[PDB]
Amino acid sequence: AGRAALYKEVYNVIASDGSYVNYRHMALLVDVMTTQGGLTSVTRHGFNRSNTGALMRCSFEETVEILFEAGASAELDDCRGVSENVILGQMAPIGTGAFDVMIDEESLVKYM
Amino acid sequence: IFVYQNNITPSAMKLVPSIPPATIETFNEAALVVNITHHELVPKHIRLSSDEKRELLKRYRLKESQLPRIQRADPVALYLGLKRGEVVKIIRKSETSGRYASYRICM
Amino acid sequence: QQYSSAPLRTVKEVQFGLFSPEEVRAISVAKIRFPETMDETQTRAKIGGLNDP
Amino acid sequence: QNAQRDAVTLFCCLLRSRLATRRVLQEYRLTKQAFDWVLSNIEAQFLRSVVHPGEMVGVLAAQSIGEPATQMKVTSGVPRLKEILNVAKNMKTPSLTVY
Amino acid sequence: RLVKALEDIMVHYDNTTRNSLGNVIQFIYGEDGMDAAHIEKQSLDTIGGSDAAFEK
Amino acid sequence: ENAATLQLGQEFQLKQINHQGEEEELIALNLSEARLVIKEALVERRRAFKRSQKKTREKELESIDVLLEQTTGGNNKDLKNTMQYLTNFSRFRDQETVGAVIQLLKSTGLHPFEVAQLGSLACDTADEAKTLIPSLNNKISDDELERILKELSNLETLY
Amino acid sequence: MFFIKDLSLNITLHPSFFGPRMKQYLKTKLLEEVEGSCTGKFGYILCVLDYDNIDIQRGRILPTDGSAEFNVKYRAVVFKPFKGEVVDGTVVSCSQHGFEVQVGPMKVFVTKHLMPQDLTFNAGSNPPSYQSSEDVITIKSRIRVKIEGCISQVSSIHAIGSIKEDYLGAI
Amino acid sequence: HNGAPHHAIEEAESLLQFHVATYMDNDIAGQPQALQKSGRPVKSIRARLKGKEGRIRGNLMGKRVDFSARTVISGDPNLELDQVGVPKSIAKTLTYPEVVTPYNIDRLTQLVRNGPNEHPGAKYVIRDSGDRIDLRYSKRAGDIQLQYGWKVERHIMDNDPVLFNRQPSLHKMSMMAHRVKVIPYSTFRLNLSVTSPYNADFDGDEMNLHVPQSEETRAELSQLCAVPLQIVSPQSNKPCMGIVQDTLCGIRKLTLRDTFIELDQVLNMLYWVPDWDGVI
Amino acid sequence: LRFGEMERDCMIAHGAASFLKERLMEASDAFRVHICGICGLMTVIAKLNHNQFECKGCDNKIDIYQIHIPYAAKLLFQELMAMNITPRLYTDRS
Amino acid sequence: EKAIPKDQRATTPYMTKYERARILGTRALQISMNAPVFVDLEGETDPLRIAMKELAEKKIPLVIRRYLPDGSFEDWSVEELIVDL
DNA sequence: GCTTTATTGAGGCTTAAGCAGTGGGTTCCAGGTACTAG
DNA sequence: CTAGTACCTCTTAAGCCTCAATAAAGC
Ligand SMILES: [Mg+2]
Ligand SMILES: [Zn+2]
Repeated sequence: AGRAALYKEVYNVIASDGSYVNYRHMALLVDVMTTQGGLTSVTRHGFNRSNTGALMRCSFEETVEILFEAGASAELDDCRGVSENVILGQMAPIGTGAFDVMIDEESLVKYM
Repeated sequence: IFVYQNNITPSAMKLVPSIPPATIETFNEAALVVNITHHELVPKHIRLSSDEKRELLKRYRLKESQLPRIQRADPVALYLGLKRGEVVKIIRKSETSGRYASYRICM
Repeated sequence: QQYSSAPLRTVKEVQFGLFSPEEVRAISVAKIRFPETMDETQTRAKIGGLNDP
Repeated sequence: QNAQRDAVTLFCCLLRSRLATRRVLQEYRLTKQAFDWVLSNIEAQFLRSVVHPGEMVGVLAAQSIGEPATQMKVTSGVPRLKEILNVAKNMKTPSLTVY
Repeated sequence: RLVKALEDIMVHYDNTTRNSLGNVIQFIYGEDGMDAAHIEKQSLDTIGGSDAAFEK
Repeated sequence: ENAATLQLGQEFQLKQINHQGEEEELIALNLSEARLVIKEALVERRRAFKRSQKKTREKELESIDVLLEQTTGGNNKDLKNTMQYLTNFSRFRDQETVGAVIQLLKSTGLHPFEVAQLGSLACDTADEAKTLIPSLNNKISDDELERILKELSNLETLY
Repeated sequence: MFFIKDLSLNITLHPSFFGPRMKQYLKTKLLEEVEGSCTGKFGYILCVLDYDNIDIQRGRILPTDGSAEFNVKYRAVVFKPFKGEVVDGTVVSCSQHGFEVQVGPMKVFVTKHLMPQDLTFNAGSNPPSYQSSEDVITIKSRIRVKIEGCISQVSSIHAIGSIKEDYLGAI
Repeated sequence: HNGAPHHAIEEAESLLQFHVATYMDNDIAGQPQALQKSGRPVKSIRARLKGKEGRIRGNLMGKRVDFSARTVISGDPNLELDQVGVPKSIAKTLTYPEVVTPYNIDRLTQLVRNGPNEHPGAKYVIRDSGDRIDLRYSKRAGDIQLQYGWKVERHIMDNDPVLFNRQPSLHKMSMMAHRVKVIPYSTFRLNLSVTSPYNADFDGDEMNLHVPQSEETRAELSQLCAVPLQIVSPQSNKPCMGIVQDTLCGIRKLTLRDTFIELDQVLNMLYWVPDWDGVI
Repeated sequence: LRFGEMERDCMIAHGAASFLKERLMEASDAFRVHICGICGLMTVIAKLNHNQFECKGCDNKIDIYQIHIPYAAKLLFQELMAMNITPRLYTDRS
Repeated sequence: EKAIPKDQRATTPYMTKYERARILGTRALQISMNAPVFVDLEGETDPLRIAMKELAEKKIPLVIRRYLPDGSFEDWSVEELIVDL
């Protein structure tokens, strides 16, 4: 019910000036703000307090405090986030980079 | 099921865990005056069995923590008495699609 | 920039554990004991100090 | 299978409403070949309309929610969006509606 | 703030929007799984119309 | 630390992983089996090269040397030295003998390293065998050890 | 010590070499690496078997570079000495500090202090040899010695041994 | 080592702790900040990682680019929707490392012979070893024979995809690929319609152009983010880019039932349409 | 020019991962750093001319892998090391 | 064990736009590096056009690894994929 | 019957956050004081 | 005598400690 009310309020405020936004975006926003047990506010005290990649939260406003917390807790980062790959300068698992391209040695012979 | 009129003293709250095998839930008279499920905003919540949970995890290939979380003190959870590690299916009506089915696991 | 024989492969995970003093000593090739960043005449860097070669 | 059927329930209702026998025969005069071509085109367009895997849904949603705010009794506009996004324990202009 | 919060959410080949941790935000992208661009405003005849109109 | 007290390293575990992920038991081989597998590999390499290009201590050594030179020859000089070391003081010259030896060692069910040493190293007395491998002291009965030792001695080829 | 195990090798190939023969070429590069390899981690690689049955996994394409990285898993036999083992070798050279013994692809050195009292070095013969009350040692001799220490080099392995227990030495 | 009174020892230890804390974190809440010898606070590692100026958001999330240009934009009705005008000077400065191939060996050799000064040319020829040789500094540029596997930094030519963006990238459609069209002027020129997705106003607005430096990047830009593909906006599932103000007024006036056109103007309008079938 | 965060997320939405990798690793500062397979620390002694690889922290001889990352990444890693924080770069998933 | 067999694949057989762009870019990069061409060239030199023609003729021998969030990967050949664009 | 407890909560103070990009014109080599070399 | 050289100098979100009441256990 809280998620539905939040979505309705978002739709009302967006449509107050007449602008139109597709329902899917609002649904995704409310879902991410409500994916946890409660409502995760979009602030440095909300989603930034989750257990996501340390570098991903580092890029937010809290930069060195999160690093100290990770060092104290020895947090492990799987580098599946966008920020981790961007910092590492590697193709992130995004769209083209989500998958990988290989070579078929059996089709090559017949295609030649 | 035990329902109180005004409030519950902390002594009863700490005594409730004294009986593991028997689960006791405390509800307020004011809270239960009007049924929450009858509200339009709240979707339809259906409890899922352990076998259903295992099948869902196998098909979607999810772990316990990957599923959406729901607070223990959530009014819906208290209404259904959901326990820890229990998955509940939520069927909702939306404008973009006729219905949508999600799942929530208590934390 | 320069040919290297080491295998090339992107990083997949990054642990953020603490840096032990023993590991610091083991990896610290040199020692710093001279506050001056340069030697006399400002020609050579202080040996065993800041900006050591 | 149940999830797939549930997802396309609205589109199935749309097809039944539009591809009705009365409409196809009374409102429309499609033939066998024309009807088959229509079915094939509808199927192809629906398959193309499927969400492309790997698309950054989150970033698109963020941009779509942020652009109207930049373009733009009871609090509304940017302050209302900021309050909604934040926890907003205290309400500047709380309201309630009862029918 | 919105970009930072939604940066890690992506739709996978299973048609589920998941973040870096893998938590499923939505089992179906927008409850439909269709592409946002292809969506368009269309009228439903079943919802409208009277009983006599629906019958005829 | 690696020693003879079965304190193998982090990688020399009793179990090994397979290309398909299946777990198998470590398998060892003796000098004769090593020579046999090396010869089979050389024959396979020679056959591969041929198909790709198409479209008594005095004679065997020369054949082995020329075969090594023809394929995988000149890349490294250590291969020839290892081949000479294996061939000069080998024990079994027939595939049947090594097959029987490995089949008999299979029934024992001991550690692959221990059975490999027993089939390769030569012993004549129980005390000598025990002092050779003190770790494998209270594992094999004296009668069984003597029987396997005499069987191995009898199976030795007469060159 | 004569152990057969599965090894995975990553090989980089330029996209220009993409014809049908590339496989063979790849195999050639495999033959130029496994042969002669000597790493402390995996020890010394002796041989690779089942050449025709070698299976190559699908190549990996770099995100930006056109090179293809193939991970090939192959069964190979390798040799690695262990402390306390006894092995037989042939004397290759003589010196005042001792005589080096070539065993397989490796060398073994015997400490002078750990030699029999009867055994004594002698330079009266060309080349210098060792004389014992009941044994004779020369350049061309099969000597069985116990290995007590192992040293790992970049591309070599050395052993330090001694001959004190009975039944050791010339055989 | 010279006797420990235990009184000054505490002061020395506190001073050392303060210095270490300032080095690791110059800004400590409710404590004095160490002052550098000069008239500025001492910069610490924690300060070096704080935000915009920090390495996290100053050098990792957003970092400077080598191959790129920035300059004013001007309207151009005579340019295609996906075609963007580019100054000749910017085109000469910006280069693409095209690898030498037999298919275009002659074209690359001609470009090298032209030289960096001439716009249809190149400024560098990367050899197989990787060393770069400058053409302007070398007087024997025409004597260099290209070989397969080498790379040449050729000036951007026509039909060369390049990303165009404006600094306030509020929405997704603020950065789109355009086909380069070399023009003899110092101002970027883009289609009238693409102003709407960019929110361009031509009142001195400055935009940025980024040139891809690899085949992968070119293919991704052409196939993923292309203006023709960006016409439909997922934000409102409707075309964000459409007709422009003056064009809208002109088309409205043309469509009026009382509007009639002479034969000459009709023929000219028919000819203007490049894809006109040919039948009047 | 500066590749802003807004442009970064816009390109992420576009899905051009290759473009972003090239922009942040080729068109920008580019460095190649060596890391051990056990300690995962950039402090590895690598003489390319002599082709000699050895890390003082861990008693290893040949366990070194090369990774291409922006100079800013290694600068941040060194700064964290100064704060007794060690980003252990590993090429495999545990 | 993570690898899924060729059959029983839940991914969409139809080609995705991101996959098409990646395949075209990889083919163009390979061709630019003097890679073999499986389709006769009729006076064409642009690598992108050659890659598009090969994709149309399904002569591209590349592969696509559909990676599930858990880690399992499914292999798909370019020939079997359907290009709706 | 009285005394001493664990608990509940409620605010002061505190430490944090604070659109993106880019063009330009000015200023710092810091002040005094004592000790010592030519 | 004279001049180097260095040494001193506006609007919210979470944590925590500090306050005022309250039912039970000791005795
Ligand atoms: Mg303007
Ligand atoms: Zn190391």
